Amino acid sequence: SPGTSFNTTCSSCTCSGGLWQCQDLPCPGTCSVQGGAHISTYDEKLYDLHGDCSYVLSKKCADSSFTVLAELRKCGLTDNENCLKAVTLSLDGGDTAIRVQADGGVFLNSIYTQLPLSAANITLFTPSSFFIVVQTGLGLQLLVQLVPLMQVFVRLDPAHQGQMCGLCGNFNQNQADDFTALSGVVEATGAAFANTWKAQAACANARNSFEDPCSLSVENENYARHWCSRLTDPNSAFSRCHSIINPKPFHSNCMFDTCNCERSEDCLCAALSSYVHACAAKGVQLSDWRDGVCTKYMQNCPKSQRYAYVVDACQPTCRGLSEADVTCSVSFVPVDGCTCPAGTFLNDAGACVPAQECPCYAHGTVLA
Amino acid sequence: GCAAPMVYLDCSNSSAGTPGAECLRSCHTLDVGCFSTHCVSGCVCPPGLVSDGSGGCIAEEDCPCVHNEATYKPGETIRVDCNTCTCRNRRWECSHRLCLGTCVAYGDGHFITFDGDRYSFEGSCEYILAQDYCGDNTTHGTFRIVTENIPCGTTGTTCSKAIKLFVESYELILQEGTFKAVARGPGGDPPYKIRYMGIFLVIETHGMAVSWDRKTSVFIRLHQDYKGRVCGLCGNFDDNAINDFATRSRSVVGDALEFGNSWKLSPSCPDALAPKDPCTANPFRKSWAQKQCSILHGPTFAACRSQVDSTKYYEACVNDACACDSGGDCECFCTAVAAYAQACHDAGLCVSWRTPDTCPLFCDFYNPHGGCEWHYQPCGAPCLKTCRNPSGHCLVDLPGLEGCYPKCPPSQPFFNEDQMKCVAQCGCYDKDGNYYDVGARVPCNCTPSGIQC
Amino acid sequence: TSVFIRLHQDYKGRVCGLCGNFDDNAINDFATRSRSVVGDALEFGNSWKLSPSCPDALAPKDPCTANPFRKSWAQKQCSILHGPTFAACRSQVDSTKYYEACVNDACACDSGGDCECFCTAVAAYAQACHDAGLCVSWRTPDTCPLFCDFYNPHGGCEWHYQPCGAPCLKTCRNPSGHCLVDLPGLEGCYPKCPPSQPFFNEDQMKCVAQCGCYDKDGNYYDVGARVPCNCTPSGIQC
Amino acid sequence: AHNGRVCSTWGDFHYKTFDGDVFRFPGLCNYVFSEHCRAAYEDFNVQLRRGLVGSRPVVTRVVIKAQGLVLEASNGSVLINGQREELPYSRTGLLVEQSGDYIKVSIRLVLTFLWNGEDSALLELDPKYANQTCGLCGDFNGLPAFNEFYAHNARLTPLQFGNLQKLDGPTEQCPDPLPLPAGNCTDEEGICHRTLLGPAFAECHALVDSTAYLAACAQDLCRCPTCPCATFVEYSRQCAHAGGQPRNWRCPELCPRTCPLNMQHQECGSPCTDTCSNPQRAQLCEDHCVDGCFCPPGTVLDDITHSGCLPLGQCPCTHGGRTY
Ligand SMILES: *[C@@H]1O[C@H](CO)[C@@H](O)[C@H](O)[C@H]1NC(C)=O
Ligand SMILES: *[C@@H]1O[C@H](CO)[C@@H](O)[C@H](O)[C@H]1NC(C)=O
Ligand SMILES: *[C@@H]1O[C@H](CO)[C@@H](O)[C@H](O)[C@H]1NC(C)=O
Ligand SMILES: *[C@@H]1O[C@H](CO)[C@@H](O)[C@H](O)[C@H]1NC(C)=O
Ligand SMILES: [Ca+2]
Ligand SMILES: [Ca+2]
Ligand SMILES: [Ca+2]
Ligand SMILES: [Ca+2]
Repeated sequence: SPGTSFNTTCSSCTCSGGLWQCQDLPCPGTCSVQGGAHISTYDEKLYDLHGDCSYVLSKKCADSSFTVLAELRKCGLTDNENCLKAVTLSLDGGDTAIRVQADGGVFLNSIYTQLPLSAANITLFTPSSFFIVVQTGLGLQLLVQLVPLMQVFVRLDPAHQGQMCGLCGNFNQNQADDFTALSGVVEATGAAFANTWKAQAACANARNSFEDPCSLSVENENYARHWCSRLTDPNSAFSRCHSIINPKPFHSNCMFDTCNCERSEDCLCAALSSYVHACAAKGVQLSDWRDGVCTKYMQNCPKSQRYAYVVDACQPTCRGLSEADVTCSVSFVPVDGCTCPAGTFLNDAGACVPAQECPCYAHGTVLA
Repeated sequence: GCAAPMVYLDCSNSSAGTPGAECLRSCHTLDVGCFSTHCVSGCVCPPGLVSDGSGGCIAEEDCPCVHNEATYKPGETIRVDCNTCTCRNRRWECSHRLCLGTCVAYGDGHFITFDGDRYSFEGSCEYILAQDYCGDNTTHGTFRIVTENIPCGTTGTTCSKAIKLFVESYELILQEGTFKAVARGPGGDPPYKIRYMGIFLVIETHGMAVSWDRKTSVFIRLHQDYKGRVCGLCGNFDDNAINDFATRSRSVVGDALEFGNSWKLSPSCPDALAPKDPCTANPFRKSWAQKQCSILHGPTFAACRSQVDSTKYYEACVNDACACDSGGDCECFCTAVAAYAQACHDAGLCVSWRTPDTCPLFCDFYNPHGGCEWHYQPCGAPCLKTCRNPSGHCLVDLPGLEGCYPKCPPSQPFFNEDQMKCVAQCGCYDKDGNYYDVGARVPCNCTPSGIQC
Repeated sequence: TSVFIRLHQDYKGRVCGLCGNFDDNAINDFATRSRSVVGDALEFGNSWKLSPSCPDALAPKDPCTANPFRKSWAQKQCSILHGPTFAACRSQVDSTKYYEACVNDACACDSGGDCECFCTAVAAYAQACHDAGLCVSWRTPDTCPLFCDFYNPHGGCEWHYQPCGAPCLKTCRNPSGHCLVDLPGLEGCYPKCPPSQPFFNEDQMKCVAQCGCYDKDGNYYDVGARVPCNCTPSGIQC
Repeated sequence: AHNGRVCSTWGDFHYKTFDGDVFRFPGLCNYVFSEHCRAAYEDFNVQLRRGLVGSRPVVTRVVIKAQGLVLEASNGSVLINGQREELPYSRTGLLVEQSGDYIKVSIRLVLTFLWNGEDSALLELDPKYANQTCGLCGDFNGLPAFNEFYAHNARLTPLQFGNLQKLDGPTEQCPDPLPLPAGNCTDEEGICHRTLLGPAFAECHALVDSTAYLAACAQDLCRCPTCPCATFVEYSRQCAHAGGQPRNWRCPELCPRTCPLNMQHQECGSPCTDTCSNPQRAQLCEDHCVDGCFCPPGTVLDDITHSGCLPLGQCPCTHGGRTY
């Protein structure tokens, strides 16, 4: 009706003048590398990258304030079977380094560091067992997925808009300028642009891939189709997001991954998780989407923990309820994963107990 | 332990962490800045110079420029879109000529908006492909382009299109393979010019040139003036492709179906339903489709695949060859490939696929009894010394595009479209654009001057 | 997909197979392997299969009935046979069964390659007209085009589409210019080889001055090349 | 003839590529037995799965993908595009049959796949597929010893080579066969040398070298002693395919074969058995020797009522499906 308004997560529109008067609320941009090969830039220019090197994923190219680096490694017999293997946030002109590996190990200046950590305005913590959040004060925030495989999501405070460089593009709301290399000309294809951002000159240039992995094995075809079709099903759990995010690139990603992945279940569940997380980024809460699929990620949970479809904030710790927590005031898009059940907290031993079983910490001294 | 000026470097003497041969100053890594936790021993150019990557050494002011899976020496030139660049100091310096923006609407409903966006919308009613009649005033705009999908022998899958080029108070209907004129407003001189560019009808308006393949492909090229002030199904030309799905009431949606359903001319028309994936519907075509569309991955299109991204063009080709289950298959495949052909043509290349086995184009037809002006050119002349344009100049100089043209000799130097031949002297075009021979009276006679009395 | 076989009158009555027995008696041309004249086409075809292991073809199915949604298109495409393009030939060659064939073929090709089906169905009638008395030229740019500029290299304009080709071709393989079984005109494009380059070469499809050589198996080489003797004005000599 | 357009798989995991190589590879998963993989669009994709019957090495499933047609042969049954079909099944360009002792799938202008049903499997490929294939059958470039086993300029062992051309199921993780330790036995009694170098394959010595086949015969002798004739059968097939005329080597003790009462078991019989339905099919045939049941000369086959091979003047006629 006239007088009504509706606000998207990125904009707000009022029904008036017979039209929609739309203004744009601030929106933190979001780059991502999914499947180990596909890249969604800040300008939302999806393109696949089959590379074997470390690539400058994103960098405020006026200076060297930060440089999020991604190392992508070949993982199979074929040259287009890739996996993300690390995420190396280089900082202060390389003076600081936070390296999130693929198994979850996080290295601060090449020294193993358990999580959470909080120093130099940098906060590292695991919202759940599936994700690692590296919240820096410089403006950006990294959110790295480990389970089932390694994917990265980079969030930018909109102030950097029209300033960045690297693989994820300059963040200027223009999809045609993303391939602007340092030579001032837009590159043609994805790989031609990426082979300008390799870290090491000795790396092998990426190549363009037309060979659909789906055409090779018929059983791979039937399996991948029968499951990845759940994306585009209008009756499916994902359907709620269809009217916001077009699921066709996600379906193409799921097809390519599963038909090419060695543990094609892993890449299938990774693609479905990627679509779910992108939809939650837009502001849709997909729940109970793992019906008869990807349940081995429910079962493998660490003892005393349980899966949770919506981890929308802090991991509830006993230390925090004792003496507060600087880790736990960070806004991140609600990710899924294994967590202690609500009302329960994890003690320093890592086990999960209710509040009554956990000591209060005064001066860091245990008090039953 | 090397031969060229580049000398060996070993990490045994240096403390761990120094930049080894992997962090070698090089024409690529001189600029980005190398990262590595491990030193490597190897041959590295002496300080002050970098390496070409082939064991040589080069001054840093002569590093080859890399562009599109290629490499260019300093002093070599390239052409990108409408401008030209030259390689200097690992950079490209390009002229600053404005480049004509391009909308594409072809096939079963594939659209490439002005801002580079791509989507598929299978509508049936009349849809506004472009217009300046949208803004805080709709009445300060000039032109308007509507399209809708004609079935050429039935009421089924699309076979051709129909364009309604409204240009101020005029109107042109592009259908069945020719044009018309339904000028209803002021009866002055036409604000458009008409040309037969190869296998295209091309209409110029001094700032906006339309090209129709006469079957189903429409490519529009706009001047930079109209930026941001257009709308319809080619986006709003704002160099921002995320918001190009802006409906009638300017409420950017994430779905192409609603974006299309907004721009239907008649609100009485029913909205298009969910498009259904073609190859799934007709699996028995699918295999053939791929075999036909594989032309894109073959050595015919080897070079262009590094100059234009062809993933989406291939997907459109396969979907169109799968969809055309009611007849006219070669036309579907031909136009799906020819959109990529034109993209290659516009980027930098003169690609000529068109094998007699694959999408042939009868161009001997206009040859009269051995007269051999009519030759097939993969990239045509920018402007044609046509019968209608005796000057030889043009308003919107379009680049090369496929089609066969007459090499009109000096003895008969006028290309006449209405008869498609090289002739000595032209006739006359009235206000509506009908043609007559010299010396013939118009409903005044025809002379070297034209229609006079 | 079309084969036209033209025999001398010598072989009359002594041939067999799917082209009948050439006896000027069309009723009994359905003579199977054991010469048991049948009133059915399926048995006559099933007789002449090379390998008896092969399965017999089942009942052929009427195309247009099978796929009605093509039929209209097919007719609109096949209506070319009734239009003024073939107005003259329809009085010289009966075109009923040709039209039925065109419609059936354009209805049948539902898996891809429709233009080829329609083109060959019409081209059978085109050759019937060509042999009868008429040089009919339908082949419009909209309808069954034939790329013939292709073999024209860089503005060379020998290769032209003639609706009825010369009875014999002065080919590279036949430098004499004579022919054994003089076929009449038939569609396609031919090169107008000029006196400076009066030899049409098929292995490159071009008018050239001097020809190369063909061996016993029929492979081609440029002059001055040894063969697995060299190539000379004589040819393969040693 | 079919000089180097053949690859084969027989007996105790013995693989022979197009260009003449032989090697044993005891894999037990699905493998890309051959595939058009150096073309913009692939024409054929034939894969093998090798398994165990108690202890016998067998082929348990073949999946031929060609030009949009899927053909899964397993469990004595054939699946055509996902549907079981009764032999023979014929279509434009395709025909699958129970011809002779095997299952033969011929995709005209593409391939000819013979599958004996338990252990043997042989591929004939068109000459136009040279250098564009890749798989256990090799590259079809004609050079045997130099280009199959160089993975980025490094030479591989047959175990590694067969492991490169591996393809897991969607939910399957099949291991790799750990190398077999040293052998024993060899040809102590001399049966392999006596037969292979004997009279029968005399001219076969002029076309196909027997060294690898001698080794394989000895190695099979190390396995069960009712299964040493697989290598002789394969050598007969290869000699016939090169062009030479193999001679009858089978004796009532050397893996005896049986055929119907009027049909004799021959090595190198004419492939096109004349049969008084087409009693002169064998006139101008083009196909090399083939093994199987055949008829004594003069009495063509009777395919009309299957009374065995019958004299030309005592076999029935057919009119409209009626037997006379
Ligand atoms: C979004 O719109 C709703 C509905 O009018 C409103 O209640 C809410 O406050 C809005 N959000 C804002 C203004 O941030
Ligand atoms: C945060 O950043 C500021 C700015 O460089 C620095 O001075 C400070 O030490 C950092 N840490 C904290 C806890 O403020
Ligand atoms: C083959 O299929 C039959 C049923 O058709 C089944 O009984 C048998 O176990 C299968 N395997 C073998 C080796 O016969
Ligand atoms: C076969 O392929 C290889 C692969 O590069 C190539 O080097 C060689 O020239 C090819 N030879 C033939 C005869 O095809
Ligand atoms: Ca951008
Ligand atoms: Ca826009
Ligand atoms: Ca007769
Ligand atoms: Ca080789």
